[PDB]
Amino acid sequence: EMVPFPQLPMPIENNYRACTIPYRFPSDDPKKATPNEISWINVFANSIPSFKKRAESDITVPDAPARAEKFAERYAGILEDLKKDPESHGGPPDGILLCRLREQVLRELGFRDIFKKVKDEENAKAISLFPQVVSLSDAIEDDGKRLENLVRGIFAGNIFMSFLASCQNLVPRPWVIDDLENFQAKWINKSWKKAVIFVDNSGADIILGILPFARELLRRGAQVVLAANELPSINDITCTELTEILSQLKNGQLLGVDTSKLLIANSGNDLPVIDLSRVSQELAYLSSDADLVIVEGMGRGIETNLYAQFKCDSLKIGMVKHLEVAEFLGGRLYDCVFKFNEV
Ligand SMILES: [Mg+2]
Ligand SMILES: [Mg+2]
Repeated sequence: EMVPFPQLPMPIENNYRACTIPYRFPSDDPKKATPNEISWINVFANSIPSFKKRAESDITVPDAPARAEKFAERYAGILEDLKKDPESHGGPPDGILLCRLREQVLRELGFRDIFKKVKDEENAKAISLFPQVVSLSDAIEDDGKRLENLVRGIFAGNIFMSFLASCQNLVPRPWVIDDLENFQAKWINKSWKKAVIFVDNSGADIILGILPFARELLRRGAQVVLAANELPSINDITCTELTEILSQLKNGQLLGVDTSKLLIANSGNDLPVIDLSRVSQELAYLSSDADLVIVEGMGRGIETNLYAQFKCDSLKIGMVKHLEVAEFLGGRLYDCVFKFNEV
């Protein structure tokens, strides 16, 4: 069904490990949850009120409020189970498991996209601003400063008073991981011809952060594949929705830029993080000749994949939105990670 992402060096066995932050070592007592496990279980438990509120007002679901209560109860219980017995529910837990358990409880109860209304609203608002935001980057004369502005836009989108205001209020550099000078140096040779980008959120993120950047790549002669979730997870953009957005924004051009080398791919993913050892054949086919792999957002690029080694150049770019993640990295809440590995 699924296959390894082609830019992972083979053998991936005993080399690729998706999850970045370990919670347990083999020598730890197997019958007692560890401190990191308790910490991270608590992160997920602390998400329950927001997910319950969103679920309960999902009017597309009959008797959403009762179902949302059952979600909050069932997921809270699974999490307390894991604190008492790390081997329960398919543990010991890692970030992928905790994410997946949350999605399963919701989906079993018949929820399919509790964020759909808000996603649609945020996409609509962003689409109205696309020409304005793109104009501002197009106005910048120097190609390297333009890149920097687009990179700041990716970070701002990944948190978003306005999107453009947020571009100007990022934490000051140096960033916690700051490889932008190196990346800019290579970008100005125009040496990349095949970019693959694992996208994250709907709304400003995909439309005002990612898409202008993608457009700049196209303009500089690169092919760009945008890889998105198959299934809804939180407010993350799915392949289906991104196809609709592109149709909406497009002489089939994006503000005078041809999109014949812009491809939208279903990654096969259904979480807010990603295990790159299991991606769709569609994506594997479209990524078999990639020479830049970009992984966006804290879930896909930081909590997973931050230290993943690729056969080609790779960039992990995202804003830090968990204190526990900031702690792990020795950075600030809202710190920016721009981690670039050449060769
Ligand atoms: Mg997201
Ligand atoms: Mg997460």
